[PDB]
Parts: sequence; structure tokens; C-alpha cells
Amino acid sequence: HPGFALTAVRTDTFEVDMLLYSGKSCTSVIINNPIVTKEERDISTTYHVTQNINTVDMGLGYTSNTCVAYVNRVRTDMGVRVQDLFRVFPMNVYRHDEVDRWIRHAAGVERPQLLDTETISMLTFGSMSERNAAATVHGQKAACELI
Amino acid sequence: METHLYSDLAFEARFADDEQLPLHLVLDQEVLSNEEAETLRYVYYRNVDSAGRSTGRAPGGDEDDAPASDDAEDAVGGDRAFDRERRTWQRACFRVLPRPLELLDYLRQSGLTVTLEKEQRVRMFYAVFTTLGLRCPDNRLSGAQTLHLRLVWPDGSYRDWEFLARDLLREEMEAN
Amino acid sequence: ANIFCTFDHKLSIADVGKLTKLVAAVVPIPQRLHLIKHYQLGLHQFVDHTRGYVRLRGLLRNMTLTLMRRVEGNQILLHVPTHGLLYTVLNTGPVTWEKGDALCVLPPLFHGRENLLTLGQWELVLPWIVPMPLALEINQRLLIMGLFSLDRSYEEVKAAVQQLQTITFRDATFTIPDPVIDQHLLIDMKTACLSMSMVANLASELTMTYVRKLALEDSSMLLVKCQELLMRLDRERSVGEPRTPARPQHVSPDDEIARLSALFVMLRQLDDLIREQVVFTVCDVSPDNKSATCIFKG
Amino acid sequence: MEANIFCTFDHKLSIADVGKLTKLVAAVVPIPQRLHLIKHYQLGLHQFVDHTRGYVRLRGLLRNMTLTLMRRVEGNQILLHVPTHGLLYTVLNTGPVTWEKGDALCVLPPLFHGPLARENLLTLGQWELVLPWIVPMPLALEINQRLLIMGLFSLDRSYEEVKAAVQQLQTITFRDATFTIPDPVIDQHLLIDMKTACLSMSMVANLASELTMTYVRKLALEDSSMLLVKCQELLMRLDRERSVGEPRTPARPQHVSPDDEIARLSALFVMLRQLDDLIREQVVFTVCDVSPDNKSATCIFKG
Amino acid sequence: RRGYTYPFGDRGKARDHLAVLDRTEFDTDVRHDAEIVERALVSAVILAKMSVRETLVTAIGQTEPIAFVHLKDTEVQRIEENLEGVR
Amino acid sequence: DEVARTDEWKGAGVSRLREVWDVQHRVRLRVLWYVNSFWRSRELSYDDHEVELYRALDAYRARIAVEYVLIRAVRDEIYAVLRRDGGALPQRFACHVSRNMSWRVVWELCRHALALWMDWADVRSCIIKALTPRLSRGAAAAAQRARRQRERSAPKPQELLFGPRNESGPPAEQTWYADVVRCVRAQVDLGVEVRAARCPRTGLWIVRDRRGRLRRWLSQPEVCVLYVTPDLDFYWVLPGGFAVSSRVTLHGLAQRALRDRFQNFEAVLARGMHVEAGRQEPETPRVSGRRLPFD
Amino acid sequence: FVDALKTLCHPVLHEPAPCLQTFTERGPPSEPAMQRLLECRFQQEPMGG
Amino acid sequence: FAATHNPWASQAGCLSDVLYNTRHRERLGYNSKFYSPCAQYFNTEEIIA
Repeated sequence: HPGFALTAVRTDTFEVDMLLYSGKSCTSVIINNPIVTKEERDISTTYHVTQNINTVDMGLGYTSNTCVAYVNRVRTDMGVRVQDLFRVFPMNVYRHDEVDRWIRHAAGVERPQLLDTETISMLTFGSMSERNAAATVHGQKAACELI
Repeated sequence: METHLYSDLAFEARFADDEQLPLHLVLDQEVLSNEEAETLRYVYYRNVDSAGRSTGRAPGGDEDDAPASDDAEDAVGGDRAFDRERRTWQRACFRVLPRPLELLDYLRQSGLTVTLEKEQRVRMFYAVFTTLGLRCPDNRLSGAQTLHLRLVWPDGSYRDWEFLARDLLREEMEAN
Repeated sequence: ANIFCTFDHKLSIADVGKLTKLVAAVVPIPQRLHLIKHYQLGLHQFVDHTRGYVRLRGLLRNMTLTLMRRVEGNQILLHVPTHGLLYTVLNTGPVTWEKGDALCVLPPLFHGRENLLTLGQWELVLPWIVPMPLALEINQRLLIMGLFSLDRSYEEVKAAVQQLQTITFRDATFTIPDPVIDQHLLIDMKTACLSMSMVANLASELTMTYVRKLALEDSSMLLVKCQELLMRLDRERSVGEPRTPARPQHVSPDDEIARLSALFVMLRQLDDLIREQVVFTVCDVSPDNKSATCIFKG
Repeated sequence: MEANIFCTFDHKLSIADVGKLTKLVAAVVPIPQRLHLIKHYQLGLHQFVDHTRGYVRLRGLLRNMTLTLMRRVEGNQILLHVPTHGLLYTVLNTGPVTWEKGDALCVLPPLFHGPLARENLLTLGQWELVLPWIVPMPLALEINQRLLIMGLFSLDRSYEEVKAAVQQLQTITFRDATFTIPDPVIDQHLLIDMKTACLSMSMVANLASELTMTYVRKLALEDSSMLLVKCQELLMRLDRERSVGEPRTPARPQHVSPDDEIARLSALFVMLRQLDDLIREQVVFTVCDVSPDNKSATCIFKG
Repeated sequence: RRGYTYPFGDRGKARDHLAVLDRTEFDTDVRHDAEIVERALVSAVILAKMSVRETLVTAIGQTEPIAFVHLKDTEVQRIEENLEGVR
Repeated sequence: DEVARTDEWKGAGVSRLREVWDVQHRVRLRVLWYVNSFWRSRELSYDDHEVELYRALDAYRARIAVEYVLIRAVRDEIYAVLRRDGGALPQRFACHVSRNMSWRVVWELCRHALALWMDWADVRSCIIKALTPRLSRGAAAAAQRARRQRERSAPKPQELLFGPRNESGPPAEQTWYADVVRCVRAQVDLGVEVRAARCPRTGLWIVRDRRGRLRRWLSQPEVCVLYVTPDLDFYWVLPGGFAVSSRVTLHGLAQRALRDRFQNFEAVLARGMHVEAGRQEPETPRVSGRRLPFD
Repeated sequence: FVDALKTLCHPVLHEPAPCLQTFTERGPPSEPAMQRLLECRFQQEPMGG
Repeated sequence: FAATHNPWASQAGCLSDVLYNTRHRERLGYNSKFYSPCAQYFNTEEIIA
């Protein structure tokens, strides 16, 4: 036991079917005539049709309600994989290089292998660095963050 | 003549590490044929000390000093010995002039000034200009040092000659 | 080519009147698309405290430029100009244009906040259209000012940066913001400076070996001049050290490959900085000078 | 100026051949000369393709050719349209590269794709239609950069050590696809490119001021981060290969001069543009539309 | 040179003291030697004290006195005797 | 403004032009000396003590002898094995013979041929050409692979029925080098390439021209032939196919001497070469005087 | 386990040759973390002194 | 999300792989007539296909 406890926080995503009720003539919608715009190339011509609609709310209060009626699946795995801070804070290193290498090897995190344009972009601007697993069987990885 | 100037500058830059001084040569129909001059690929040189030891090998001898063993599986210390042997050759720059010329007239056509003790003309069907390095580690150089010259053609064939420092430097060193 | 922009916020008549004054301004769009929301106008999308001039310049490279045409009650009409035709544009820069100028687009360094159209934490920010010499000068002034950042304790370097901030351009003077805040430099400018220093350092090392490699093939006079120049550089650089710089010959293949690849990847960073984008050419300018006619070079 | 070009097939066309041609409408075909009437022998890269001759020669030849768009196969006649600068055209992509909206495209000789199948377009006896690859700017830039790096690295080395490094260099991965550069050879074009690169690097080394030289050392002393660690690895290996010298701290600036720095940086940028021109291809299309099947796009033509 | 190589705790003040050491040059006349060798010696002593991280003086208007570093007191007084004999 | 090194190099010029011959006086070349070379500024010392020159000449002598000591080793091995078997030698190359022939005179001709070959053998003899490929780097690994293939156990039924092909053995036709010595008009042909195959009906050797024609000098009484195989087995064959067989030992020489004398050259990448290995080369980059230079 | 003897003592279980063959054919790992695992050395030496 | 729950069965060259993978069984000498429950899980080539 390292001498301190920790609480994990995880978010899971469910796929649901919704139900809504709306009162009669609760909102007024005014529609205008369509407008057609032409865009001509050499081989073909593309036409764009745009319709303008205006909505105004006529309720003195809430005239519509919503219910989450039914659920059938979990998108996420509801797992216990912890969030990799080395991915979210990639620029940070220990000031002594040998101990930095030792820590990175012990944690199972791989140093960026060579100085490259994609590595520079990942360090400076950020990118989807994690890459997908070879096979996905439980859905998305709901990463647990620790306090 | 640009090859000589470049080689002189390069050897000046490398002298602190290499301790090799530049030696400028001209080759003509007395050393190679017209076809050989037209098709020349590389020129290589090697330094050999008074004891017969090449420069690139270890000072205290090598495993190569052992006798060969006649075993096909051993070749002759095959890969390691091949690497050691190749390591001792060094590559030099060269340029070919493929048409007949007079050497002194050619040099004067370039920017060089020429002032010899005797101004006899020398005519050659073609000329190869190259610079070789001669090793002088102690800042001393012994007349018994030997230098090798290798010419290589596209098919991989080669021709070798060797020279000893006395013939190259007898009066030139005594003059300085 | 027509682009429609709609406001889902609640405009007032004052907002419309403030908007109609920008009738011929240059508005950048993230992507060409028939119908867009007002959130995608201008540079407000990209602004954040951790990035600055370099990132905005890089983003402005790939954006698409549009001109404005007057307004419906709620919708903005934008026009994508075609190459070679001529249009009227608004002078949003800090300097006055004149006939024959080539105009570049730059992120705004400062405002005036006089007429910002603000709609709930969103505001319309437009880039500067300035003549090419001014863009070049301020770009390289910012780059130089970034390099001085690391040792600004001395008084002479502070005087240097003070002189470097001020710029005068044909009867107009203004002060460029300092790229260092709280003794620190933002990440994009830091990477730019690091890349250019790395390029110089790598070149100084690799050039001699590649001179030798090429001279082995042919020994033209140009290589002799390069060799002499590098020998002079090494001699002057080594004046503060004993013995010799002692460059070796037996370099490992992996080290050589890594060095060359690093040199080129560092070169790729600078390509946004070394070139200015010139897209306009002003034929006629009004005496009022706040607007002009230009040929589109995009 | 000639806008529409007639091409005559000197070989009788079957139903399958005209089917292939009408499938190929709106593809990009290069032509050696902007004539009014040409034979089908002049179409495409087949008149120039030659292994054991190299990639760079074909690249140069293609760069000199003129580009046309194909339409109207009308019974032993095909009509080629030469695009005009700034207009909007529809373009068909025939290569395996994945296009995306907003990027710029360049024309290059075809690379070798993974499945090794290739498969032919029209084949009239011994003649075959081979089209170039229309490729986004990053991939063309990578190809040119790696070709130059391979040329510089390979010189004066034996085949044995270059084998693995070259096998590694030839392989490109771009947007989840793998390509190999097919036939690199040390050639006159590559050698003059290398000479220009060497001259530019020598001028860059000569021009760089003391503070732009010392900026990286100051950061290494002042800051620590993964990017800086990666840079310092290279610099430390170079320094250790040179001498046993430990990392020297820089000194107080001796001659601060804004104008000198500005002029010197301007010269450096001139040299850097010159070095960049070696690898940056000419942009020929800018895309702003793409079919979801990645078979065609709407593009603006740039000269 | 040795100071430029050494890994000081902070490079800032070491940098300017090394610069002072680099600036030193002797004049043609002999009357100016005392002050320049004084400043060179004081900068060298400050560098040496920093190297072994001793608490160098910092009082207002005060300056570091010139003294040998990490020598035994007997050897210091022997050297003082030698210098006195020179005087 | 400053002066460039090239300008002072040009203006200073040369003052020397000297002819130098190689040690064996085969080749002459000219040496140029430039008065502006950095060679001048060095503090150089030079001395040619006699004992060092004597040792250098002894080492040079040792360098030359490497081929001739090997030839003498082959000769004395021939004599040793001939003494060992009492002068009785078996047929090893396919040829028809007659009992009515006077074999004493062909023995005498064999003796003359031995003397003539020893008189004429040179660095370009079949021995040196046969051993030279052994010095190549791939040679040792290839020999290891060949031995490991040669002595592997017989395949079980499983591997015959399933999986890979059978590992192929060595080809039936080999390449040999030979030295041909003719007595009737003194003529020795050194280092001739020949193809050797073993006859099916009788296990004797048949030698053929590289074009495929049968070499006929077994039928000619006045010629004896020495063959050397890449395994360094040598046959000294007198007419009729009767041969003296032994191995070319070379343990009498240090590895260094043989290696540095005639290790094969290996190329480095240059203009016109494919970066990939083993590709078909384009035309050779000749520089010629018949044509205008390309620039 | 006694019932399992029909399998547990067949020669194929105790012969590791195919495992070693495929282990060699796969070759040593190239990942940098694995390299520290690769570098052991064993030397035969005489017992004389 | 462990690496494996049986090193001796889930690796490319392990004992159970060479024992039950039909491609390894062919290099050994096996009677194809007998049925094997393990075959479906270990015949990696068929699963890949």
C-alpha cells in the first residue's frame, strides 16, 4: 500500500430512444419562398435550393416535454483502464535524462522514437495519438481518471 | 588543375587528424591506355611503413598475422579479414583530360605561373590529374616509406604499382 | 460563387449598421461551403492564449478568402473571387496603399476595439491587408525579437528590442507587440526559433562532409570556393579553442540518416515563415484611400 | 490558343476498349506538345517509361509535359481539354492515394503500390495507357525529400551498409497506405540538385549569426521538454563525435545590432527559399469538393 | 575556459564574470596593471567561490576580498611570507 | 578586402617537374610541386637510415614471393604425391586409350611439360584465379550453408508430403580454371576457364569450352594440363586422362600477405549506379575525346 | 491425472524442437524495451587456475 | 485486458499451439481421421482467412 487512496471517475455512453410531447399550436412557423442558386462547371451544373423558415415560441412557459423512454446498448466498455497522462501531457520530461528513461520504461510508455513532422505536430498542437486496438470487443474505452 | 587545388585545401583541413601531406601527380600514356583513361572509375592509394605494415591496420599486429587454414568454411578469416583489408585503402579525387595536350602550355593556359629550372616541353595524348596523401605522423617521414597506387575500372578490375619515398622526395626534401 | 452566412444570435439595428460598414472587407472562411453559421466568420475561431502570430499565419495559409456583399435583414452574402478579375476591397490595414502595391494578408497585431461586432463572446476579427515590404519587415522583426528573448537581462539588448518594436512605413508609425510575455515565449514562436537555430547548426556540421562527397565525383571550382569558405568558417569559429575541430570520416549510417532527416524536417517548419502570400494587386485607389480596386491573384 | 485537342487512335477499337475510354472521362492525361492533332502513341507516360533509367528522369520529363482533361470518346476519336487557370473543373483520381478537401495536388510518376497487381488500362497491342499520379502536396514533398536524402546518403558507400537504410527510406506510409519509390538511381539531375543543396548549406552556415547559432544551447540550459530532448540528442551526439568537450555555456553578446541581424536573416531566408525549391513541386489543383467514395473531386486548376 | 566548461548552479552571473575574464588585456604603460589585475582576480575568486558554492558576500557597497581557496592556513601563510619577501 | 587562397595559389604557380618510376621500374609518372602548398609551412624532418631501407626492401621481396611460393608448393606437392604412390596413377578424365601406344615417350613428355610449366607459371596462373573468389566476403557464409545442406538427414514422409519443396543440391556442372602447357612448340596458356561435368556412364570428368564445345587436349600427346577446382583440389593430367590428384595447401602463407596482395575490390556508389543492389546497369559513364563534352 | 497418461507421456509433449524452430524463425524482438532483455553473454573457460 | 491467461497455449510457438494447430500437426506425423475439439480454436490460418 503506497500510503494514499484514490477515487476513479468514469463516463459511460448509452444509446436511447426518446419521447417528446408538444402542445397544439405551441409555436408559430413562417416559411418564405425558395431561392435557387446555380453553380456551373464544364461537365455538369450544380443547383442549390434554400428555404428560409422563421420560428417564434408562443408558450407562456414550457409547452413541450421530453422523456428517455428506452435504452438498448452500452456504447462504452465500463472498464477499468486508467487515463494515460503521458498522452495528454506529452511534452513533460524529468530533468535528469536517465531517471526519465527509467520511469518511462517502468510505466510501459514509449518515447517518441525519432524527430519527425508528425511527432512535432503531436507535441505542439496535439493529435489522436492513441491509435485503435487491433480488435474491439467491448466498445469504446471509458478511461478512468484518478484523484 | 582544380583537383590539385581542392586536394591541397582538403589535406590542409584534415592534416591535424590524418597527418598526411598532399602529393600531386600527372598520368599519361606511359602508365595507362587511352581506353583505360576514358573509362577510369576510382583511384585508391595506400601507405606502407618501413616494416611493411599498412597504415590502416593496428600498430601491434592483427589476427591476420596467423597462417591461413585451408578450410573452406573458414575461408581466410573471411568477413573480418575482408573488412580489415578494405579499411586500409583510401580514395582520391581525379580528373581526366581526354585529348592530346602539352602540359606546360596547358598549365599556362590556366591561371598558373610556371617557372622551371629547364623549360622542356612534354607532350601527352591524355592526362589524369590526381593527388595522393603521404603519411608523416611524427612530423618526420622516412625515406623507406612506401606508397601504393591503385586504378579501378567499371568491371572491378584493378592495376597496382608501389613507390618508395626516396624516389619521390630525395632532392625535394633536401631543398627544404 | 456565392456563400450564404446566417446569424442565429439576435442582431440589433445598431449591429446591422456596424456590419454594413464592412461591405467590401476580406473575410476568411475555414472551408468552402454553400451555407455557414456566423461562428465560422473571421479568425475568432482560432484565438487562444497559448498560441500567437505563427499559428494564425499558418492557419490563414490554408483558409479560403471571400469578399462581402450587402446584407439581408439576417443573412450575409459572401463572394469568392476568381483569379485574374478585379474587385473593390476595403483597406483594413494600419497603412495607406498606393498604385502598384502587392498586398499580403496577415493576422491582426492590434485593434483600434473601436467597431468590434460582438455577439455573446463571439466577435468578428478580420486580418490585415498590407503591402508586401511591411509584411516582410514585421515578420522578420518578430522572428529576430524571438531570438533575443532568452537573454533580455542586459540593457543593450533591451535597447535593441525597443528599437526593433517600432516601425515606420511611408508616414505611418506604430508599435509591434512583444512576442515574449512574463519572461516566456509561446510554443509556436519557440518552435520556429528552435527550428531555424537547428537548421543553422546542422548545416555548419554537415556541409564539409557533403562537399567532400560531391568533390569525389567532380572537382569544379565552385566546390573549391565552398571548401575555402568552410575552412575560413572553421578557423574563425575555433579561434577560442585549442588544437583542432577534428571532424572524423567513419560516420555510422544511422547517424547520417538521422542528421539529414532532421535537417529537412526542420526546414519544413520554416516554409510558412520564409514566404509571404501575395494575393491582390491594386490598380486604382480612391482619394479617400480607405478603399481601392485590386486584381485578385489567388 | 488551342483549347480542345483531337487525338486519333491508329488501332481499331473494340467494344470493351470504348467502354474503358468512356469510363475514363475526366482523367488527367499529359501530352508532350500542345498540338491540335496528335496520334495515340503520344498519350500518357508509355512513350517515356524505362526501367534501368531511373525515377528522376521520368519526373523531369513529366514536369515538362502539358496536362489535359479527357472527354468525348466518339468512335475512334477522343477530345482532350486543356484547362485554363482559375476555373473550376471536375477531376477523376485514378491512383490509390486518398484525397481530402482543401489540400493541394501535384503530378508525379506512379509509385509502386502494395498489392503488386497494378492491372492495365487500355492495351492496344504493345502500347498501353499509363497515367501519372495526382497526389496531395505532403506526399509529393516527402517523396522528393526522401529521394534527395537517399542520394546524399548513398554516395561513396558500399552496397552492404546502404541496403537496409535504403530499404527503409524507399517505403512511404501516407493516410493508411504504403507505397515504395520504384527506381532510384544516382543521375546527373540528382547530382546537380545535390550540388545546389551543398552550396545552399554552405551559404547558410556562413551567414548564420552568433545568436541564431547559440539559441538552441541557451534553451537547452534554460528549459526542458521532449522536443528539446530530441534536438539535444542529435547535437550531443555530434559534439561527442567531435570532442570530449562538455556542453559549454554561451557568453554575453558582444555586438548587439538589430540592423545587422535583420540583413543577415534576410540573406538566410533567401538561401532557405533556394533550398526549399529543390523539393517543392508545382501545385496544379486545389480541391474543394470530394465524392464520399473518393473517386472524383471538384478542383480549381492552377497553371 | 575552465569556467565556461563548469556546470554552475546558475549560469547567469557566471556568464558575465567569464566575460570579464575574457575582456582582460594589458596596456602599453605599466601604471594601469594594478586595477585590471584587481578586477580579473575578483571575478576569478567569485567564480571559484561559486564552484564550491560558498556564501560569497553581497552587502551594499561591499565586494569580495581576494583570497586563496581551499588551501591550508599554514600554506597560505607560507605563500604570504614568500610575497612579503618579494616586497 | 582580403585575397582568396585560389588567387595566391594561381599567382605563386609551380616550380618543379620530376619523373618518378615505380620500384620495379614498370611505370613512370610526373610529380608537380606548388610553391604555395601548405606542405611548405610544416616543420618536417626527413631521414633515410640504411637499415630501414634494407628492411623495407626485404619486406618488398616478401610481398612479391606470395604467388611464386604458392606455385612452388603446388609443384613440390605434385612430386610428393607422385613419390607416395610409386608412379602409378589412375585414369580420371574420360578418354579412350590403346595398349599398343609407347607410354614411355609420353612419360618423358610429361616430365618436359612439368619443367616447362614450372618455368612459365605466373601470377595469372589458374591457382591464383581459383583462390581469389575464396577471399570474397560472402565466401565463408556460402561454405557454411553448403556444408549444412550437404549433411542434413534424409527427409521424413511428413515433409515430403507437406510444406516446402525439396532443398536443391549443387549443380552438376562446375567452373574450373586450368593451365595448359604444350611442348612441341613451347607455349603455356595460364588461367583458362573451363566447365567440368561428370560423365553418367562412368564417373570420370569431362571438360568443355565455356561455349559448350568439348576440349580436345586429352587426345593430343604433346600437351599436359593442370586443373584447379574451387574446392582447391588440383589435377595434373597427362594425355589419356591419367592424372595426379592432391589439394592446394596454402597454410605456408600468412593471412595478411595473401589477403592484402589479392583480395578482390568492391565498388562504392557513384554516378550511374542504381541505389538498389543487383539492378541492371545503364550505359557506362565514359568520358571521351571523340565527342564534344556534355555540360 | 492418472487417466490423463494417454496424453501426458506421449513423446510430442516432451520434444521442444518445433517450438525452438519457430522461436528462431520469428527472430529477436526489435522493440527498444526488449533490447535490454537481449544482451546476455555466456563464456566457456578452462578450470585450470 | 491482460496479455494472456495461458502462456503455454496462446503464443505463436507454444506447446499447445504446436500440439493442436493443424499446420504444426502436418509437420509432425498425425492421423487426420481423428477428430479434435481444439482444432477450431488453434487453426489460426483458417480464422485469419
